[PDB]
Amino acid sequence: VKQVRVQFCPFEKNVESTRTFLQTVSSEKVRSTNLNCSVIADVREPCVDVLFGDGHRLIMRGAHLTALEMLTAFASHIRA
Amino acid sequence: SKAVTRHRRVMHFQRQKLMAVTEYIPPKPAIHPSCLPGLIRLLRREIAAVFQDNRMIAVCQNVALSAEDKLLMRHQLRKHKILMKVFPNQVLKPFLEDSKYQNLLPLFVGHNMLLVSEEPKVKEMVRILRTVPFLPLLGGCIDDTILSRQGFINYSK
Amino acid sequence: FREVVETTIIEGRITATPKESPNPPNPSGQCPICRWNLKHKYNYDDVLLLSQFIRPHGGMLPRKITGLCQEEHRKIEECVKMAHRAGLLPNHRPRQLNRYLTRWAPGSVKPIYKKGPRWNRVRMPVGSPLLRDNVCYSRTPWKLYH
Amino acid sequence: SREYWRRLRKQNIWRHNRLSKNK
Amino acid sequence: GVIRAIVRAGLAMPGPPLGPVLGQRGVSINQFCKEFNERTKDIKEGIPLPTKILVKPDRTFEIKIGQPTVSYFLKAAAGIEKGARQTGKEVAGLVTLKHVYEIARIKAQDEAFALQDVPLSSVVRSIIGSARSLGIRVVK
Amino acid sequence: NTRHIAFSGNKWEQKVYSSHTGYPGGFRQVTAAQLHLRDPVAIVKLAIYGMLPKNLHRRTMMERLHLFPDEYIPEDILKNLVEELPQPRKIPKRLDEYTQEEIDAFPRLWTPPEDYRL
Amino acid sequence: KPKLRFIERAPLVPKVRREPKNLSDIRGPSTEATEFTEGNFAILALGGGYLHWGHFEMMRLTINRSMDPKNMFAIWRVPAPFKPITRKSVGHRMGGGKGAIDHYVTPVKAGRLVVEMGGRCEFEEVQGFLDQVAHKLPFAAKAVSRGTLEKMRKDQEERERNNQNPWTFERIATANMLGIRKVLSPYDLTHKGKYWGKFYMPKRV
Amino acid sequence: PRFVSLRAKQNMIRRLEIEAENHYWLSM
RNA sequence: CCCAUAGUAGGCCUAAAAGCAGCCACCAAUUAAGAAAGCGUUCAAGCUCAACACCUCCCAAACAUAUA
Ligand SMILES: [Zn+2]
Repeated sequence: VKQVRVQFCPFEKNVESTRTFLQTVSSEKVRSTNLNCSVIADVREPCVDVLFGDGHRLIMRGAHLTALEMLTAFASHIRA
Repeated sequence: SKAVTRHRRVMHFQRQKLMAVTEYIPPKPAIHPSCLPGLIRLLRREIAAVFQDNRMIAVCQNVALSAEDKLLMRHQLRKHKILMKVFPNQVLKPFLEDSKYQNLLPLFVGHNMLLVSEEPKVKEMVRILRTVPFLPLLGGCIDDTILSRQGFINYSK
Repeated sequence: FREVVETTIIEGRITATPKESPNPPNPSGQCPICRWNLKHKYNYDDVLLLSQFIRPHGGMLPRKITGLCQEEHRKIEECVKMAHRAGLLPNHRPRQLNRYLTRWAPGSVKPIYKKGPRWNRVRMPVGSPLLRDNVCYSRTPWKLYH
Repeated sequence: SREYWRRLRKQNIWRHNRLSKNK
Repeated sequence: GVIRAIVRAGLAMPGPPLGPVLGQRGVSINQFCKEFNERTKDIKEGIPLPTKILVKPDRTFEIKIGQPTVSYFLKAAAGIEKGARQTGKEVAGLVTLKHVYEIARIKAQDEAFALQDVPLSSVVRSIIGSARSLGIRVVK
Repeated sequence: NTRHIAFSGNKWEQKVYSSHTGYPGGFRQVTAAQLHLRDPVAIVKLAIYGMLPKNLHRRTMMERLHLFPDEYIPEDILKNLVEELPQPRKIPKRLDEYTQEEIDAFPRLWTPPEDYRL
Repeated sequence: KPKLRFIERAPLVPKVRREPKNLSDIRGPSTEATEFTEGNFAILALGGGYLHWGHFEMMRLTINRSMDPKNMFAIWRVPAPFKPITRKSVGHRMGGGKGAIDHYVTPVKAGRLVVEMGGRCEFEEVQGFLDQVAHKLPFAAKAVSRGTLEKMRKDQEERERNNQNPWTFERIATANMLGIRKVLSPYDLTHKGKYWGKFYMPKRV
Repeated sequence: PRFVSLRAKQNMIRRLEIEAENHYWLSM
């Protein structure tokens, strides 16, 4: 992973899964170990974009999904 | 053998029959019973004083920082008299319904962190939150009017 | 329920949420089994009742989603264990000896090479002890150990 | 007040410390 | 990494309180002592001084200093060199309220020590609570 | 169909059969699964042999017992039959043989929450 | 002195008379030292037995090892070893009188409190070494507080009140129902079936 | 070792009921 | 599952023993982290807990379902 770009819209109906995704893994605790990743989060059904450096483009519409499944998905895509 | 032995002595069979007949029988009901049907006030008047104090409230997701980063942001926002506060939402949702904040009800869930003030310096928090590539600006409300980030930027400029 | 549709794009799509029949004979219960007067009146034989409380991959549903009682959720979990080994759930695979009333796992029981004397005999466990208090239509009770 | 409940929390922490002597 | 010490400004090289404790990350101790010495000239000499040194992975020195300590400051304010032993009932210094208030004005100023309480009652309450655990009696 | 036997549970790995060839070291204990893989006639044969009375008529009663492991019966035996005994255990038909009417007759008990992955 | 005082191997005055092993000093409920007095915690005896000097020394060492003398005090309830137990010479035949006195022993009936704790001490911090020393005891014992003693006594009364069995041990024993005092002891008219030899049945009504 | 079955318990129960009859009729 | 700043490397004696070698108080900060409940170092630094923010060769054969 080299870039992640996540947007969420709490002015509309909110989704807590992406907010916990921001809180527990899209922080400086993981970036203290994974330095090459570059985070950006913006706020206005949410969207998670993962730009891998080599050849992969990962797009997520995390509206109805929970946090555990999407974290396992990102872990599987990191392991590849 | 003696009446008192080191091991449990075997009984006469009629004694065992008496012991087995006179066993304890617990009462069994017809239906199972298991299948049948100051700190909070401190939070109350403290956060109520906060509602009657400010004319806007601001909130973010400030748990993506280390403890020294909390000290640095606390000092950078201590240069002005903005108060940063953390309190649970299980009591803040009643705080929202008591303060007639209907449009602020789907706003305060999860980890939330209040940024209350009486006059705006919000461009300073803007470029603090732009010099780090995370930690967004959760929407607020000035005098019973909701503000998103576009409203935050419009009020900032 | 919802499904995780993946193709790279991944989304969560809500499809086909079921519901119960609108007429429970015994309302104001705690678990839905108590709600339908089935407290002690089911076995491993009925697999519709067992299949309403399992994943499509054969797994067990948790507590708060089902809303079952402690004893009754343990009864459902053990009956699902007993019915999977009896070949009563062939459509819940991820992708030969015939049995019924199986408590333990096939690959976890050592054979009784030396059964004891008549006063200390090792006997084979048959059927779960969680199903003791079911309704009995015989007068000899359930012999749980053979 | 705030100090009263902080003091009560401190005795709770002390009670948890004294019950955890053997564990 | 983060390293915090209580090394006094009277002596630059005591020895074992700075030799083996700094010999794990890898340091050049002469730069440390010249920085500690210029900090010693920047303040009143003959006093312990806490440090805020953070050993960077690029092997550079960043020493940050604030006020003096809290033990020796209160002991020298009461004219005490070696403190009390029991510190529950024994007393050696009798410090009035006004001296505590006067020394509390120049205390809540620093950033590295995080004594940044905006009212006056908080800092004075903290230091009276600290002096209660020592052999200093609060007069009036 | 003495190959499609069903013990009631862990008997399939707990019920052992012990024999002894009279030579020393000839004591053989073999579980029910291994003896069923050896000869799928022997489990029912041993059960009937233990059920019969222990006298000199027993081995003549065993000669009037014809056990076959599959559906195949020889024509001399098959033309001889009179009555089929009812099976003592009611086979629990599984989920596939259930008709749609039998599925629809059983009511569902519970609403799932509207958002769950399964 | 908030510690266990030293327990001697024998009293200072000896006992020159050999005493018979009257084993009925184990059997039955205790009547001495059954209720708490100015203490809070104890090791209740759920069964009778002999305490030797090795048991006394092991209890004292185990209690005084994990010990807080500034917060807890402990008092003996079982006295010094006074009963003389005699053993004959090893590999020698019968007769020739009763053997010489070997060691001194205390007898303890069921329901007896052995030691008392007291002070500013709570339940969970003392169950640790009390359960250890009670598992090291010869008979069945249990770390029992003031609250737990009354709790299990209320449990015993609700078990003897709530039972649906019309036939209890006291009724059959006292009324001589089946002529069955022929196989009962005369002590069963006061033990009421809760005691069999040196043992005690807590779960039995 | 010898154990207690249900027949022994029920026989004991029946004898005890007969004795309860005898106890009642000897009291008047 | 979390999550751990600061008066302070609490004083006394101890080369220093900092909550963790020992005595005594065990106050106090935001809104909350105990002058400290276990590893751990000569000592440190690091690690977990409460609390904050989401909450000689086994030995009858067998059999759990039909109204005692
Ligand atoms: Zn129920």
